Amino acid sequence: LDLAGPLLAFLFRGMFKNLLKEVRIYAQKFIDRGKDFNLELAIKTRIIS
Amino acid sequence: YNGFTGRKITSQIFIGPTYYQRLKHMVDDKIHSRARGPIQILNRQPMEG
Amino acid sequence: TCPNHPDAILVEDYRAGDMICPECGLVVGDRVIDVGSEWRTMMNAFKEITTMADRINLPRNIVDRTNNLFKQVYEQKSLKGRANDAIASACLYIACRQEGVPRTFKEICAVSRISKKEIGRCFKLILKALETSVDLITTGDFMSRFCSNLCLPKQVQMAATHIARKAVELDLVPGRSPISVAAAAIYMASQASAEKRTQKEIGDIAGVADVTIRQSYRLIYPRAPDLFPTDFKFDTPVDKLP
Amino acid sequence: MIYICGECHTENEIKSRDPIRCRECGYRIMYKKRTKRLVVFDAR
Amino acid sequence: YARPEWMIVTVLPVPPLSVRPAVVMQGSARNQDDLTHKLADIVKINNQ
Amino acid sequence: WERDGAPSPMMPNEARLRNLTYSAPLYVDITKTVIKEGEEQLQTQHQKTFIGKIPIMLRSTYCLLNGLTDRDLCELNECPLDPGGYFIINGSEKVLIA
Amino acid sequence: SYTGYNQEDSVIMNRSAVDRGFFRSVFYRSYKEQESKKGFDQEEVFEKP
Amino acid sequence: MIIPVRCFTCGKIVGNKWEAYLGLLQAEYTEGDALDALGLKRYCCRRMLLAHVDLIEKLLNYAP
Ligand SMILES: [Zn+2]
Ligand SMILES: [Zn+2]
Ligand SMILES: [Zn+2]
Repeated sequence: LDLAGPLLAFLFRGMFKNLLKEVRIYAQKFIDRGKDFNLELAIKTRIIS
Repeated sequence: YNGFTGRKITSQIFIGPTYYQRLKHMVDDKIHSRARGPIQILNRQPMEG
Repeated sequence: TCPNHPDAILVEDYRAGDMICPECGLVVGDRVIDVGSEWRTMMNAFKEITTMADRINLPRNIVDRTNNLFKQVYEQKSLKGRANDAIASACLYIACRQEGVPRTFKEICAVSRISKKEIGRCFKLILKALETSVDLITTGDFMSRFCSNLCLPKQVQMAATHIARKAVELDLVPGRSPISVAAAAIYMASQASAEKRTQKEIGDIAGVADVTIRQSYRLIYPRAPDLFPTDFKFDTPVDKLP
Repeated sequence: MIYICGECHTENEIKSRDPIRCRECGYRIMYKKRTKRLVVFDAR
Repeated sequence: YARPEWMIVTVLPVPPLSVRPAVVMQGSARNQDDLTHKLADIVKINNQ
Repeated sequence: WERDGAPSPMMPNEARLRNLTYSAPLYVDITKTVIKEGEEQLQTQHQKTFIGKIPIMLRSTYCLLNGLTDRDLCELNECPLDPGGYFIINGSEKVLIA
Repeated sequence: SYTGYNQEDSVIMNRSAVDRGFFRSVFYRSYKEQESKKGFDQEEVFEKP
Repeated sequence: MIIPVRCFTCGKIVGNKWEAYLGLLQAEYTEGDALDALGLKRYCCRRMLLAHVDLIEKLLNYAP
């Protein structure tokens, strides 16, 4: 039986992978541009929320 | 005893306290009539108004 | 359009959705009113705006106003050369200022990926293009957020708000940014109250350099007591302060 | 136009234009006051 | 009743306004039906 | 977060009344290390980086109505007999079916 | 089987008991309406027309 | 929520017996003994107090 926890844990990893993918994409743009990136700006908070 | 006439009923009636429930289904929530109502503009057919 | 009554205000009827002569009863139009429907009975910027709002935990109505402002400024295109992120930050600042919970340029820079200079430039450009204006910020607007980020009680918050309002009324801080005055009031209220805060924490929270805090504090330093609320309890006397 | 605060139950007259909020509480949930008009109930 | 040439669409009919009406949403902002949008695209390319 | 941006604890009844989502902010400690092939390493840590909000199941360890006595719940306009175990999502009480 | 009005899973209720509050209930319907300022041209507000 | 004024079945007054009924129970009376002390002979009226749930008490735990 998948209760609220395991069901929620199923969503979180998909949504956390998107978060980690998103910061990778955001950072790659700035790193290629030659300028360091701001971590706070790289994170898209709406992905998990 | 018969309420209308007061005469004893020949059969003796099983009577006692039983727990009854009123269900959400009321007739007022269900009764509805339609008579030359607000048809749709596109289909020219009946619709709720 | 009653044939008998030229120029008659037909009455809409919801029974069948028809307009009837107001004084004939004749039904003009069988069921044309459509009662049910009538009576109730460019991308990558909205996402970025939402991310900025989430980083501040600001409410969705401000986000909708920011999106509306962004759509507008994208319609005029009076600032096409500016980066989309800068325009989004300027729109967010404008919306926050308009709804009555203004933030500081440093509180949008800390969220956006641009510096305060571009945020201000785009703010001015948008205000010029949109032909709209925003009410001037007051020192009491930044009081609640500054004192909520800090662990100061509500009593200290009210004390600081009253100190700052009276100081600005008394012209003890002429021409100084309201944020510095708010920081100085918060500092004096915290030092006088049980819960004490140093200049560093207040500067970080309000984004004001400690030197500016000292400069704005020395102007109101001699007038500390009369700015405090009359009914104010404290453990460290207001009669002695650093 | 009296609104009762949901937190402190303060009656405060609020205009249509001005924002809805408790004058002293700061609470953001407001309840309208009961109508002064008289409504008849049959005790049936 | 039918000819092979008639199968080719040389002239495209336009459905009446009754077939495709102008819906009203968010006030007076007339919401054109999907057919109108395709019709708008058809006429634009046809003129071009 | 109010319009002015002032945070405040969200009671489950207020979420129900104002059609809010009963969500808790989520933060993560992020350590960033950068190497520039110059035999120097800079390691900067961003403590408590906001990453989202988790909807909270009522009367759970992370709910505000956790450990509150029945009298305390009544003060918050909460039914003590209410079992919790659901989420308030836009004011709607949502139950996760197993 | 009193008068035939309880046949086929029907019930005869006491009117006097109903008059006294027997199975009386309240029905609460809650209506929510929000005013949205989306769109510069249109701005809906609460006021009696 | 609150004790009915009348017994549903016969219309006997029951609304002035809930407080006495609770008092009698506090006096170690059995539920049947308390009902007999209160004059509730017909089981329809005994049903009224034996099966009553006084929710008005907990409803008053919420501040107006
Ligand atoms: Zn006429
Ligand atoms: Zn209040
Ligand atoms: Zn009885």
